Order: sequence, then structure tokens, then C-alpha cells
Amino acid sequence: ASYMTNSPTLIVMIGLPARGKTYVSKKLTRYLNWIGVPTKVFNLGVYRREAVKSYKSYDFFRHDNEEAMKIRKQCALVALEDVKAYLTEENGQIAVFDATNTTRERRDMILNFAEQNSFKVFFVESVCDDPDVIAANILEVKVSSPDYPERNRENVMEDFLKRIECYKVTYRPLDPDNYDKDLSFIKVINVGQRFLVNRVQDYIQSKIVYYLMNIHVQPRTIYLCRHGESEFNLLGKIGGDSGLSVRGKQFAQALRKFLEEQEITDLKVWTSQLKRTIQTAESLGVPYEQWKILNEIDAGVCEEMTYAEIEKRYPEEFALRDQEKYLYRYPGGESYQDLVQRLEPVIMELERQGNVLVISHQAVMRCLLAYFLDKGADELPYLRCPLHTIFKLTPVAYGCKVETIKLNVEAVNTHRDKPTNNFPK
Amino acid sequence: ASYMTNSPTLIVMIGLPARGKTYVSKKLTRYLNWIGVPTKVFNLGVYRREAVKSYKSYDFFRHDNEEAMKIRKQCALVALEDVKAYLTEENGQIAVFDATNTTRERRDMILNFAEQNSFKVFFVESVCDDPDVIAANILEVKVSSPDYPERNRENVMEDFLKRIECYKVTYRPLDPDNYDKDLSFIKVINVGQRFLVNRVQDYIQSKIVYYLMNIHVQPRTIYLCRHGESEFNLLGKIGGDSGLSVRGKQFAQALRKFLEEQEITDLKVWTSQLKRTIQTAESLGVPYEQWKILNEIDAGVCEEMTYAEIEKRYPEEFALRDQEKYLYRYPGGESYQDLVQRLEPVIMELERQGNVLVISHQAVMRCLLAYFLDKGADELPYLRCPLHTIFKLTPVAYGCKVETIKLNVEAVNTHRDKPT
Ligand SMILES: Nc1ncnc2c1ncn2[C@@H]1O[C@H](COP(=O)(O)OP(=O)(O)OP(=O)(O)O)[C@@H](O)[C@H]1O
Ligand SMILES: Nc1ncnc2c1ncn2[C@@H]1O[C@H](COP(=O)(O)OP(=O)(O)OP(=O)(O)O)[C@@H](O)[C@H]1O
Ligand SMILES: O=P(O)(O)OC[C@H]1O[C@](O)(CO)[C@@H](O)[C@@H]1O
Ligand SMILES: O=P(O)(O)OC[C@H]1O[C@](O)(CO)[C@@H](O)[C@@H]1O
Repeated sequence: ASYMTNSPTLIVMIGLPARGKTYVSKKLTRYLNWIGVPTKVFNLGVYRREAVKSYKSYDFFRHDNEEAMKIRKQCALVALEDVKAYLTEENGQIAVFDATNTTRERRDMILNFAEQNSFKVFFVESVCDDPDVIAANILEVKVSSPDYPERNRENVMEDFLKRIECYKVTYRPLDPDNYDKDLSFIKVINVGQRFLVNRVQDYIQSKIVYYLMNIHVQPRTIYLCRHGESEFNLLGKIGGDSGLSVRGKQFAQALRKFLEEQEITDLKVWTSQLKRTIQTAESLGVPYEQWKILNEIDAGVCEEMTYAEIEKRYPEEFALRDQEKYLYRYPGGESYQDLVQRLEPVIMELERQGNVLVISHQAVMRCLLAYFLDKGADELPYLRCPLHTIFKLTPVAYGCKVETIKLNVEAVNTHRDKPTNNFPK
Repeated sequence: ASYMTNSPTLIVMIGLPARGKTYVSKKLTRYLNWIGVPTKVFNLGVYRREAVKSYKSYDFFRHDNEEAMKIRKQCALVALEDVKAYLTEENGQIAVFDATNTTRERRDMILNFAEQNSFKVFFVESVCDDPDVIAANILEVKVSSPDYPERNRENVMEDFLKRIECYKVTYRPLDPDNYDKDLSFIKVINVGQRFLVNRVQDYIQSKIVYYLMNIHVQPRTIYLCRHGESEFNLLGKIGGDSGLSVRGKQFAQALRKFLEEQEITDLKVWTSQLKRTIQTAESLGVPYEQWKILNEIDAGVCEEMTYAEIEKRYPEEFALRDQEKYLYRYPGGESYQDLVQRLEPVIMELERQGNVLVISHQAVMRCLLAYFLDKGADELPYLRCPLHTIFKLTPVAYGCKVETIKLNVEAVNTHRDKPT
């Protein structure tokens, strides 16, 4: 009177080692938080390493190893108690349980935990049988996984290959035709070549599946920059549709040279529909695609004004925006929250693809950086993205490599800091 | 070909007769237009009926009926030419091709058309093998399909069953393991019990899959009404959080009696978080759920004012809102477009479920009616939803049955027409 319509959700990863589970867990968790759903990942690798206080050879992972199996089960129970605390005491809505969970006994233990606590359960099983995908994932584990010592990885590969065989002995995949016909799940096959989806129960499960249709697990690189310096940038005017300054044109030429030197396979170039990004791309000698949704934030009645003019003409609005820069909405225009919402299709295409250069704008690029660098709404409107600097991004399971490349053309500074040190607040 | 990320897309239905193809095509097309992607459905049943100028017995659908096969192929080619015009001359972005397309030869013809025109292709194959799902779909065809004469349907079932057998003879399903491993598609199995998705190539294909995870094909009924009359309604005041007038409470009591008479299985009742909808649901004697996203449109600095007061205090804003009521945003508040965007999770849950009563508000309910009755943004802010009237909606493939039930409790009129 009522029942289970308002329950939180436990997303349970399944798979053999080196299947992309931790990458998927982390990026899915970031996406769910991005759309406003409080979500936390629980990485059982961390739990078990902290419990045994040493790195473990493949024999630790034998299903026969009674002593190891008992330690590993206890770690799962501790993590589940942390899941419960998060979802019932800490205002979490979704918990993501990143572990192998390859046996039916372990999955039934999780399901019984969820039923006792009225948590919905959705399984994400990563199945890789393509030799190239497998060999790639395994090599990535060998090089970067923290489940082995930081240095001296010469014997990691041989051990890890044997650890996988231990899991293969007892692995029961989800069986949609019989044993698991009533469970809600998705099998992600070969990191997203195809999918088997069973019994999607509700809106949030549809969003989870939606996100996983856009994820890309193999290493990829994306490039972000602004249009070259514009005339309005030189004037300190926001918004508008002005063209490149002569220095912005020099930047566009330098950008062409930089892209040639980078030797990028199958480069795609995306711009907005505003002249300054188009003009930047036109100098590159390669096809490009304009996106309306990459247009700069709309400043409404403040379009084409300087900050000094805005503070003078609209002192109350100007102070409000400084107090609440993410949520503030220009009269007749947009807030950063509005901008975030309309950027979602570009963000999904950038989750999917590598070798894309996005030529956009200060506020737009802040949103894209906040998404791929996992920054919150508080910091998002203040992220620094100078004119004539390229951001080169390589996402990894626990974050994103960022390289900045300042090209050799000067530009004005358009970054206004939040006012500091004022009294009262 | 697919050389651009935002090139046009041809969605191609596949399946035997009575698989929900035509319902899925139409509801997906409506959803795509709702989120701003111009989409048009092409119903090959209509093309072929118009060309052959008569109803056809199962004999027409034999794969070995050479003369019929040639006509059917020519209809597919005509429809593809209309697809081309829609996507290249009329600024369409997605075309939905509703046909059986059960043979590899027909699918290859479509694929070659798409490649010649640089259209992306995504197939939606409806596979039904559950006897209950099939039997239901077939009876629905028997009752309502326009592929048979309107009256005297006594021989329809026998003919239609033989027509299905004609198609079973040559049906080749999509084969993800070999023949069709490089095609982009979703198999919808038993109208959404489960799905097989292959090679999603872009954002919009992921949105198509997303929508299909929420669709419900079997007939269902949902109920929409407003909160009972509020004190602010009696005062002509917009917005706010006032409670029910005594007539709104009387309506809530009448609503309980109405719901009992409807003999509804597993009724769900959804309200907003505002007092007037909660108090309406509380008279019903059943569990109900509050949704913040069902709260009435936010009028910002005009909250709790009458239209006359708004016109006096903010004449320019009042006139702008009349010129552009869908997009206009109240200072400090919302536009109908904002309202549409935040309603998406409840719209998806209403696509999925039946036996739901939503008790909401004038602007909210306009958005929900615009979605399920396929109304455009121009008309959405002016749809009429009187206090104390229940809208009973039964979606069908070509629209929605609508019954309005005025309960016997008077209420003020809160509907303001656009000035002439
Ligand atoms: N706690 C962590 N901190 C940083 N990176 C991590 C962490 N856990 C996993 N990763 C990264 O996840 C990837 C896979 O290593 P993990 O140690 O998760 O191996 P695995 O579980 O066998 O593989 P997978 O999770 O891909 O199925 C590596 O890139 C690794 O650096
Ligand atoms: N042109 C139309 N106008 C109104 N309703 C239609 C039209 N075409 C199909 N429908 C509806 O679609 C549903 C299925 O009928 P249809 O004629 O499409 O049979 P079918 O193609 O064998 O079945 P399905 O499309 O479900 O595979 C029925 O409710 C029918 O009324
Ligand atoms: O939110 P902020 O810090 O005002 O930055 C966005 C502004 O920056 C610019 O891209 C450059 O000044 C303007 O066009 C835009 O209004
Ligand atoms: O968009 P309209 O026609 O002003 O209707 C919305 C108004 O209707 C009401 O629901 C009832 O007057 C108000 O609370 C709301 O502001």
C-alpha cells in the first residue's frame, strides 16, 4: 500500500577477467550521475586487494581453493553491505557492483540480498569471444591493471592467462532461454558489437541499455578546441556570430599543420553553425560537419554585450549569475543546464567514436570537458579552455588522459573568474 | 553509404503479418517527431491497396503468384521513391518503411536503394513465437485491419491464416551470425519480452532502441484528468499550491465511484507533488505515487496572479506569450517546451503501462494529450482539458480512441483562448 515502484537499482556486472567490466562500470556510473541519478561504483578488485594485503597468483582464483573462496565470498558480502548503506543511508539511487560474478551461486546470493532489501536488480554481462577483442583487453590488463605490481610485469601475462582459465572452469553465462529467463539483463557482446536484452522493466533500465549502445571500450582519442580568436573576442563581447580575427585565421592555419603532424586516421571534424567555428574548419582541407547543438550558449538580451556593459545595465542579473553560474538563465537565453541538455547527442557520439576534433566555444567546451573529465556542475562553468589550445583526451577506466597543446598564435583571454574575497558570503 | 554522422535514416520493418509492425512503426514515428526529428511512415499496405484497387485474398500473397509479385515489387519501388523525395526534397530526416520485407531479395533491394542515396539503414524485425501474443495480434487484425472489408468479416480469419502461411514459406529472419552480421538491426521478440541488437551505428539508432525498450503493443487503457477544482481556480489565479475547493473534493469522491465502476485491474494512480492532485488521489482509497515532474508549469514571477493582473503588470510579456505560447518562457519560470522535456520519463512509463490514472494539471495534461493523440507544438498549449472531466485513452496503430467522461460536479472554466 504501495510497493516497489520507488526502489533503487543494483546494477551487477558479470564476466570473465579482461572483458571491459571495470571500464563499462565507471563510464556508465559517470553517465548516470550526469543525468542526475546519484550512482556509485563498487569495485571488488579493490575490496579483495585491501583484504588480502598482497598481490595474488592464479592459484588464489581456483574454484577449489576453499580458503581463497571463503575470503572472496566475504569480500562480496562486505561490498553488498556498503551497497546497502549507500542506497538507504547516503541517498544513493543506483549502485554498480563491478566483479566477475560468473557462477549461479554468487548471482543467487546477490539476488537474495536485493530481494531482502527491495532493490531492483539489472545484470550487465560482458561476453567477449572475438580473439582480437580478447587479446587487446588482456594486453591492457597486463600493462595497466592494479591487480598486479606496479613494476616488473614480465610474468604478469603468463599468470593472468592461467587466472582466466580458473574462471572458465565454473563460468555459467546468463541463460535467457531457461535458468535466467525471468531476470532483467543485457549481454554486451564483444564490447558492443551486439547485445541481447532480456526483460527491461522500467525507464531507468531502458536508459542503462541506451547508454551501453553508445559506449566504446577500446582506447580512443578525441580532440577539443575553440574556434580561432574572433572579432567579438577582441572586443570582449559575448555571443553573436562574428568572424575570425586575423589571429584566429592564423590559428586555423596552425591547426591544419598540427593535425597533419598528428597523423590521425579517419579524422572527423565537427563544428557549430556559427561562422567562427566554420571558418576555423574551412582552413583544414578536410570535410567537416556542422551541428546546431554545438552553437555557443545563448545569452538572450545580453547577446553581443561585454561583461562590463552587462554589469552596468543589469547589475542584479549580473550578480545572480555570479552566485549561481550553472543554473542561472539569461533572460531570453540559456543556462549551462540548458546547454548540457542539448549537448547529449554530441556527448553520446563522442562516447562512441575516436579520432574526432570538435571545434566549438567556451561554454560548450566546458560542458564536454566536464563530461569526459568527470567534473561536477559546480566546477563546470569555470573550467579553463583558452583560445588556440588543443585538448587531447584519451579516456581510461579510472578517468581520462589530458594533454594540452598551445599552438603558436596569441589570443585574448575570455575567462572570467568567479569574484573572490567579498563580504558577506 | 553513411558518410556523415547526421545523414538521413531509413528504418525498415520486417516480419510476418500480425506482428505489431504497423503499431510499432506509427508509435516510433510519433516519438521521433516528438523529440524533434522529422519522421514519416510509409505503409506499404496503403500503397498496395491503392494500386490494386480492391481487397485481396490470400492467393495474392503466394510467393509463386508471378503477377502479384510484380505488382508488390512495383509498390515497394514507388514507396522508395517517395522515401527519397521525403528525405532529399522535403527535409525529412527519418523514413519508416512499414512492410513485411521477409525475403533477402527484398531487403537487398532496399539496401541498394539506401546505398545509392547515402541513407543509413536500420531494420526493426518483429519476431513473435509466443502463441498468446500471436493469437492476440491475429484477432486484432481480424477485428480492425483495413486490409479487409469494413463489414461482414466472417471469412477474414480463415483467409488471413492462409495468408500468413504464404509468407512463412519464404520468410528468412535476420541472421546475425552469418548472412546479416554486418547489418544494423534490432529483433523485437514477442513485442518486447526480449531483444537482439546488432551493430548500432550512431546516436539515433540508440534512441530507436531506447524507445522500443519502453513500447507496449497489446491494447491498453490510460486515464487522464486534472486535480479537482482548486481554490485558486475559483479565484482565477494561476500556479501556486492551493488545496481543493469543496467542489474539487466532491469531484474526487465522484472519481472514486467512477473508477470502481470501471472495474480496473491493477490500477495505478500517479499525481504531482502539489496539494491539489494529492488531495484528489487521497479520496480514491488506493495507493498512489507522487511525481515531481508532473508538477504544473512554473509561471515564475507570474505565479499566483490572474491573467488580468499579468496583463496589467507585464503587458509586453503577456502579449509575447500570446504570440508564441509554446516557446514563451515565463521570467523565472518555464515554457511548454521545458515542460515537455521534463515529462519524458512519465511519457515513457505511460507508453509501457496500462491501467494508469494520471491526476495532474492543465498545462501538464495538454502535453500528455499532445503526445498520445499526436498533436503538434502549435496546438499543444491550446488543447482543451476541462476540470472534472476524465479522458479515457486506448492507443491504436493509427491514433488513439478517446472517450471523455464529464463527472457530475461543476467547475470553473480555466481555458483561455488565443485572442483573435
Ligand atoms: N582501481 C583502479 N584504478 C585505476 N584503474 C583501474 C582500477 N581498477 C581497474 N582499472 C583499470 O581497468 C582496466 C582493467 O583492469 P581490471 O584490473 O579492472 O582487470 P580485469 O577485471 O581483469 O578486466 P575488466 O575489468 O576489463 O574485465 C585497466 O585499464 C585498469 O587500469
Ligand atoms: N491504414 C490504416 N489505418 C488505420 N489503421 C491501420 C492502418 N493500417 C494498419 N492499421 C492498424 O494496424 C493494426 C494491424 O493491422 P494491419 O492491417 O497492419 O495488419 P498486419 O500488417 O497483418 O499486422 P501488423 O502490422 O501488426 O504486423 C490494426 O489495428 C489496423 O487497424
Ligand atoms: O559563461 P561565460 O564564462 O560567460 O562564458 C561563455 C561566453 O564565452 C564566450 O564563448 C566568449 O566570450 C561567449 O560567446 C559566451 O557567452
Ligand atoms: O498555459 P495556460 O493556458 O496559461 O495554462 C496553465 C495554467 O493553467 C492552470 O493549471 C490553471 O489556471 C495554472 O495553474 C497554469 O499556470
